[PDB]
Amino acid sequence: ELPVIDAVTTHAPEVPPAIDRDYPAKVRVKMETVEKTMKMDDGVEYRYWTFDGDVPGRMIRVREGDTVEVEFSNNPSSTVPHNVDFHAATGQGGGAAATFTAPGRTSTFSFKALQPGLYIYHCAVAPVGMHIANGMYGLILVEPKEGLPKVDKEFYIVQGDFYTKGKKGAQGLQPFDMDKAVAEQPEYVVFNGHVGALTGDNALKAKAGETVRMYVGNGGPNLVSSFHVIGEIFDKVYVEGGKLINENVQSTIVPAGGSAIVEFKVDIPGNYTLVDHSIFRAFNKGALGQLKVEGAENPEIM
Amino acid sequence: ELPVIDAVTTHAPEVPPAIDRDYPAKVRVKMETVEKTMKMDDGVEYRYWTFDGDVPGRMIRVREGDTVEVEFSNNPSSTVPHNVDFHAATGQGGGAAATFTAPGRTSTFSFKALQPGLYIYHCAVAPVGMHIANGMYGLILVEPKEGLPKVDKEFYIVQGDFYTKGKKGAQGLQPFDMDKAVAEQPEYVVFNGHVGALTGDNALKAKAGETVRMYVGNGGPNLVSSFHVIGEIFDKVYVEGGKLINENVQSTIVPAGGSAIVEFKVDIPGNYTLVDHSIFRAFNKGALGQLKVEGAENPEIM
Amino acid sequence: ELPVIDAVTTHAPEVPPAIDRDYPAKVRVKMETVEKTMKMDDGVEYRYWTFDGDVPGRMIRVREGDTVEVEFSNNPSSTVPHNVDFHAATGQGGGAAATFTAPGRTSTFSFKALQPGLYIYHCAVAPVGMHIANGMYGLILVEPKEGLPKVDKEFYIVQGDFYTKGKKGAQGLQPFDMDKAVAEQPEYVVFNGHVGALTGDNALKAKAGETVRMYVGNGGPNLVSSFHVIGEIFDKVYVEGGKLINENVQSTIVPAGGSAIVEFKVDIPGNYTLVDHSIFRAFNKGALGQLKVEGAENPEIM
Ligand SMILES: [Cu+2]
Ligand SMILES: [Cu+2]
Ligand SMILES: [Cu+2]
Ligand SMILES: [Cu+2]
Ligand SMILES: [Cu+2]
Ligand SMILES: [Cu+2]
Repeated sequence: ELPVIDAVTTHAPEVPPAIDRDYPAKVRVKMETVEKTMKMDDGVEYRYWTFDGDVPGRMIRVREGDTVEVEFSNNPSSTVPHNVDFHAATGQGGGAAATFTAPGRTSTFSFKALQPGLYIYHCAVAPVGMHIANGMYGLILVEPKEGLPKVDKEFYIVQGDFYTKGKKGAQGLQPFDMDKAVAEQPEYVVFNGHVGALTGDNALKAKAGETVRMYVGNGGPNLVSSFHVIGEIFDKVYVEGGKLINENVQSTIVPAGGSAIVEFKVDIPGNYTLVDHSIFRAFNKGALGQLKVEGAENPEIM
Repeated sequence: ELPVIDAVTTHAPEVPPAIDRDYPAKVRVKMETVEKTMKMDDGVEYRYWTFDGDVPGRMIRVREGDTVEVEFSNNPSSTVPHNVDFHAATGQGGGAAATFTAPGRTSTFSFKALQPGLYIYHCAVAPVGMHIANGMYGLILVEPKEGLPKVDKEFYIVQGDFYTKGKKGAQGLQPFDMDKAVAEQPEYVVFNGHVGALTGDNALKAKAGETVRMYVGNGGPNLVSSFHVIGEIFDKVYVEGGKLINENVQSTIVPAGGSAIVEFKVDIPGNYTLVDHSIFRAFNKGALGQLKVEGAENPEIM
Repeated sequence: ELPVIDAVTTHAPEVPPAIDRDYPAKVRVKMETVEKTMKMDDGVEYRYWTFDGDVPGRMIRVREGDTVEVEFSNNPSSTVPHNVDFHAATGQGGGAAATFTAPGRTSTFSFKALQPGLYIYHCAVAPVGMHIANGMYGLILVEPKEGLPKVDKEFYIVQGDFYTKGKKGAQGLQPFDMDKAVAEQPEYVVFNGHVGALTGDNALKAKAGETVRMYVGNGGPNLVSSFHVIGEIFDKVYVEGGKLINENVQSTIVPAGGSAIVEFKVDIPGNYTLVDHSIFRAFNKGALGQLKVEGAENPEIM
């Protein structure tokens, strides 16, 4: 009946420890859905619907072949039901039916992680687009039996497009705007739920010489990302999050509800900024993050 | 001088029989273009321009090296000329020049299927975007000499974006809207020409344990699909319809005027819904289909 | 120390000579940024911001391991600063910081081309989107140590979306429109800076039987291209400009700020038109180019 393991799920930029076991296990994951008002941008508030308090949800890391047992709780203060659809799960709605949880209630269910990959998980309660648009999406990494190559640093990044009634910058609590959502005209396109979530004081950090791996998800609802890191090149790209590996790519497409894994070695100090290369989203809508690399200067490289 | 064979072209969800011959042949295909009003959605009618009566056109299945002889007929009642551009054909407009057919006339021409792959074919009469937008696109599968691996079930799925004058839901006969087409703002995004074409009573059917292959095309005119099947994972993906094969992909990009071949084994009963994961298209514009899988329950999977 | 070779850069359709050396070198490149008014379309003028007088900039061709020394000059008549971010360069802004050049000034800096590939380079002065949108982008091809396979013809093609205040066709000098840029609603989508740049008398030329390679870039700012050549099929596609090679692809995605290398043999005479298969961009917004192939007819093909 498999060894029991309490999963270590991480809040985002952080990734759980690499899997140091070579046998299947039942991994217990606890998830709670809570609705809360937070800052989208300076002076701009939004009513986010979250998985564990923020956007994206906590990253789950398991091994191919594991049984994932989820204890799904919908906070008592929630105003609507919530559930979870794991793209990593095979079967009815990816777990949506089994995890339909009204406020103040807890659901439990398990699924076997049959295939390795970087999968998006999100709420699938009607209206599906609204539950996703309000921030209910995260990533679950299903490692191959053999595991992934060691890397110096790992980051959890999820892009998403938000639809605000007021336009970008309008002060105050901004409601979700269904019409802009349907027309695919977001006001904010950000990494990890807020403008600046991965910038300024919250910038990611690495040291010169380190090999960096970024687990990049795209919660959508609607946009497709042309992911790029200014100042660097992708040594490796797990195309669309699958087994296929591309090399020397400057910018990759991350499908809606899809992902990608990028790896690059940062050999020289400086500030590298992650962006959706559909450029105006980055410099006008918030799809901008920073990777600060400390260390010492090599004039030969630049 | 090559044996002559009358091809079997199927209406959509269905795929023609796998090629059971290991020698080149001249495959005779008969195509007719007919304009007709049909139901886009409940109470919503649209004037479709079709290849053989519906959207998409009939799927053609040939073998690499075959000579495809097309007898192209434009129905007497058509109001405009029609032709066909096969992405599988090498040469002037992919056959567009040779197949320019006025109403009540018949054209004939042949081309050699030089390269294996899943190719889109569509009308290319000016204005090209309008002819495509009204539904004139289908898929031609060109099998490799050695043929494709046996599979239990095969489905013909083609996504397309439609531009209606009224907004989604507006009752009555809705005219094509050029302005929305140019701005890439469709009202309907559907699989196989109509909302629900592959859902409800028209849902695709398979049995638990069967390996399923879906020939997925994207007629456009403008959108790019983040194809995904809720509840399942792609075991194999012929990237962009070519020779390259990816594995364990949750969601793939299907280029405009492009395709993809996805294969997955359905091991547990239930309802799986195909969607464009640019989510609002699926739950708000119609890009939603269903694969009903009967059989017996495996709790170990979920 | 390394040898010093002056680089041979080319204006677009043309590609520099293949690298005929098997040792590292310091390649001197001279670039000048000049702002000038040119014809976007018949009767339509636009104030382009360019790298060396046109869009795209001159193509640079170097070898993996080379040190690229850039003498960057901002023409005295320019009204704003300009710099360059090479996606091929590893380090601070891809050279943006070191190349920030006010009008009438010259900057110099060097970087080591560590990785092979087809890279986009563009201006990164605030506001970044505007500098890119006005035409400041080009390609730098970094050949692998071993070099790329010989081909009969090579073409330099870069797609880009332009945001005009007036709508497509509006006569006169059309100003950049920030609002359309942010909403990702371009008026013109073209290959090589202007409508018709690669068509009519400016059509690309090849002879029947020749193997053709196209270095395709996508300067954006915002669109993603579903690159396709009507009448032909891609024998090889360097996926997203990386090492990975796909085959028998009808249409590939070229990411914003990304690229692709496509190779195909043109075996039969005729006119082949390159397009963004998000069709309305091609036939309504200008994303249309032509490849005129000379030679002699083969009815066995079509
Ligand atoms: Cu929810
Ligand atoms: Cu860039
Ligand atoms: Cu999903
Ligand atoms: Cu037509
Ligand atoms: Cu086409
Ligand atoms: Cu500039």
